Amino acid sequence: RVSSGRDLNCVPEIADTLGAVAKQGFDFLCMPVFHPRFKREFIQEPAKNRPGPQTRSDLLLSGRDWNTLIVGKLSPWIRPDSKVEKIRRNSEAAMLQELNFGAYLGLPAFLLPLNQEDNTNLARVLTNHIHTGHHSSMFWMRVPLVAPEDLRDDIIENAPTTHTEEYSGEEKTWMWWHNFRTLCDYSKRIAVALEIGADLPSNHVIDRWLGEPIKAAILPTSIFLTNKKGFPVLSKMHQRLIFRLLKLEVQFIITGTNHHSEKEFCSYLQYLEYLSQNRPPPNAYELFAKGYEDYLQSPLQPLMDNLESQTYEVFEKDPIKYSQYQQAIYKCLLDRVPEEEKDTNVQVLMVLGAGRGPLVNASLRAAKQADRRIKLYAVEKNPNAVVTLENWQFEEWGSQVTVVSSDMREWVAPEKADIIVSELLGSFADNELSPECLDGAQHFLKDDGVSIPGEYTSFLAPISSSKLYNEVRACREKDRDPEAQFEMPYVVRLHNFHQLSAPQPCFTFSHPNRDPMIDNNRYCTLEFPVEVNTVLHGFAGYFETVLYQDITLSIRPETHSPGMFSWFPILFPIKQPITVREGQTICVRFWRCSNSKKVWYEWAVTAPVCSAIHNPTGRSYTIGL
Amino acid sequence: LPPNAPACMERQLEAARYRSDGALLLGASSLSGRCWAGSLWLFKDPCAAPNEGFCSAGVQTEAGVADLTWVGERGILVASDSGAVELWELDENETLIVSKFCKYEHDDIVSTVSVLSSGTQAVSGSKDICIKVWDLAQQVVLSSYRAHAAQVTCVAASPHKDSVFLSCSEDNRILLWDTRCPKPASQIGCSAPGYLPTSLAWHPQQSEVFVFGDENGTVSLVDTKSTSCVLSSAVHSQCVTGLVFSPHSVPFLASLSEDCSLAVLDSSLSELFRSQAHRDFVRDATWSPLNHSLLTTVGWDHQVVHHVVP
Ligand SMILES: CSC[C@H]1O[C@@H](n2cnc3c(N)ncnc32)[C@H](O)[C@@H]1O
Repeated sequence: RVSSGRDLNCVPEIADTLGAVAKQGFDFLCMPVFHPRFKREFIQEPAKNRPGPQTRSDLLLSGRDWNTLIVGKLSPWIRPDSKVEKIRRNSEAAMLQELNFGAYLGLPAFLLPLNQEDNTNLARVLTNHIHTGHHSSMFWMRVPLVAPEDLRDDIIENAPTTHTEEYSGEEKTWMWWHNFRTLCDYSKRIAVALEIGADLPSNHVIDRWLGEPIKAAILPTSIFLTNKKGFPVLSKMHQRLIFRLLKLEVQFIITGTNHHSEKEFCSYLQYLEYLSQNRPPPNAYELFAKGYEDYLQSPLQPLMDNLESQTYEVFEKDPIKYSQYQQAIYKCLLDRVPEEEKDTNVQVLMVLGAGRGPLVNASLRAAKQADRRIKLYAVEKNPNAVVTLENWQFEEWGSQVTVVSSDMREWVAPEKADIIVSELLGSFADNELSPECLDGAQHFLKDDGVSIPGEYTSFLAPISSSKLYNEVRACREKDRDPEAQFEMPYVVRLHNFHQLSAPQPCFTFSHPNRDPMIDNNRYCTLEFPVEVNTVLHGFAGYFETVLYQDITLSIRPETHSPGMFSWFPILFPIKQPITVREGQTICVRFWRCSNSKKVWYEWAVTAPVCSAIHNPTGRSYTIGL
Repeated sequence: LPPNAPACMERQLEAARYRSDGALLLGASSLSGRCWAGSLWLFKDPCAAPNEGFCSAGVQTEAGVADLTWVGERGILVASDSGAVELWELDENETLIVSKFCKYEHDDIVSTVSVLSSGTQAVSGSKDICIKVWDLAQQVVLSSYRAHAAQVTCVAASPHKDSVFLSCSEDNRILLWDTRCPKPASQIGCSAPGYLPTSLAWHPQQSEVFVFGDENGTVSLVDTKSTSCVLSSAVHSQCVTGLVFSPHSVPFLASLSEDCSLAVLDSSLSELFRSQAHRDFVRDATWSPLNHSLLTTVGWDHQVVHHVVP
């Protein structure tokens, strides 16, 4: 259900306090590691020689407790960006001291505020801590949705509050975060503790945070309403934001005193549990896609590589998908053989890339449904899968099915085909080289023959995710180009991201391809109107295919085939994030390129700014032919 | 050692307030070690302080004491680390100190408290950025103001106007409050933004003049009337933590800083006297009602020093 912490700025006894917050049901405690009011002097006599101890003992908890139950807090007097030099020097020294104590204790996380625009020296000091030994602990930057200056009551007669709307001004808190994390060079150890107020901002202000690395949400007791029975509760709007944050699986922190003193603080926590248990339940896909959120994978290349047994197993575990294939073949058989010719007319059905036979079985269930007659060739280049096939045909299919162990481009077919059926599509449609494979096979399709699928189309959409940017960046490897990670696609269950524009079609292929001169190379220019301020990190890819007439398959969200957990989207990264202002257009260029040896994609952003061309001559990424 | 009086007083001396009869209110926190709490002490013999065995009365608080004020002659109003404003009452015999009320209204440390001239009302300031007005008899919050945009450093009630008080914040705002105004707050100070304001004291005679200290050791004299910075002196090498006026006809001004020094200034803000007595932060100063030449300072060095001002 919900992982929740208590935030305190007062800890008389750490043992008792920890006991109390545990009894209330809290998983962890955020607290000061030094007394919040204990300002320390590092430079000036005599306060510099203040006798210790400088704080309480590490002996007061077990190493396990320090490691698991405690998030440290930076002392509030520490101001490294103070304009007073002495305060800056003392604050630099105190910050290191406190961060060094946290690391001494093995704290899993440490809270630091972004409570103003200029945190340059704060970033410099934190970066120095991070580059002083390699460690795991997280820094939670406590940032408000709404800056406190923009939250203040309008009660200053000669300093009225500007109720006039300022789009970019209302997003100023995001820019505080952006600048800090850019200065700290996207450390994976630096995340957001997003602090929520009584007055939520405009949706655009909340949307600014969509693909950002939010580890915690801070809920003050102040923002909770009172139900008839006097229990703390939240406005519907706060509730909808909570449901968004539960999708991001953040940790919730309760801060402030009990303002519902007719009840214990577990009432605040129980309300959250109430909301979590009552969240609109997920979808089977969301259950299928449960462990894979933002997990980067290599796109499968089933041409160049022989897929493993368990890979085919997952392909096969989508009954909806093969119902569609069955339906397309069913429909196609009836169009091709009138009832008068049913018993006289036997169609030659060739499955090209038959794997372990799910399309063979679908083809057979189809022919019985249509009550029409079919001879099957099951062509498969993977000799490992041919074992599965040949056992199937010996035991069950019989001589109706001829297993062909061969590349469909090399195979000399004993006769021409009525219908070729194939499953040769990646998350970007043509990224497994369906076009080249089926082009190679089409000489043995009858002049009036049908390919299932007849057509497929790739789609792209610009996305924001500072999280996925950082995950890609982390895929640097020895013995190659230190930026190759950025010049290759990843299959991924995109989760913590923002789509910046509706998907647009990229590349389309048709089968059979009657072009007198056939060219599978492509160059496509796309213009994505963007209505938000944001940062571009890459392009989500999806596909749609027409099996036959109106029977389609899609992972494009607007037209997604229902139940088809088969296929996560693909991601094309860019090396340098690109600022996009509300109203600006993102222009991207995609090329599909080829040799006799390899096919590859190249891509460049040309608006509002130019990127480098990614993957020139397939130097970082190719698909083997 | 009196009854209900702790065996040991916390090292960090936060506040020192002489009553009319010349008895001494002491506030202390434990700002380090296993236990982070506080104590309230009464010394009818001030020369005995801080020795606990010669105190008239002492009590332990749940948490540290950020700020303290006498409420009349038997009342002690406390700003706590807990976010509670606490009312403590002296005994009939004044042998013990007993908690009247403890109210958890502030969402963070209560940094500052001042009793309004009414004597039935107080203002608290907190790191939660809020300023609250208290009805002491009914033990409730009349109003809560989120005027400032950062933690509230000081609140000081006007001497004689029950609806008027000053506040200063790390938001760099000095606010003049009149609760009789629908928009109760009014931003005041020198035109140019200066260094952050750390301490406030109204003039005890002139109703529209006050002094403020800054994070840069500068003490400044302001007339609300002119709403312009009449006089400034660079008195300290560090933050000005406290500003206390003598009870004299023409009052002397006691200046205390994290530079661990005490300064006494004339009305022209010129330096008459300076004491390097303390070897840590000087927290408070209180002039004797009995002998107006006498100034008592406390510090985090746990020294109770008694100064003779020329
Ligand atoms: C069922 S997933 C697609 C299948 O097609 C097979 N395949 C891909 N390309 C070819 C080809 N050119 N000839 C024969 N089988 C192929 C793969 O080995 C895989 O089992």
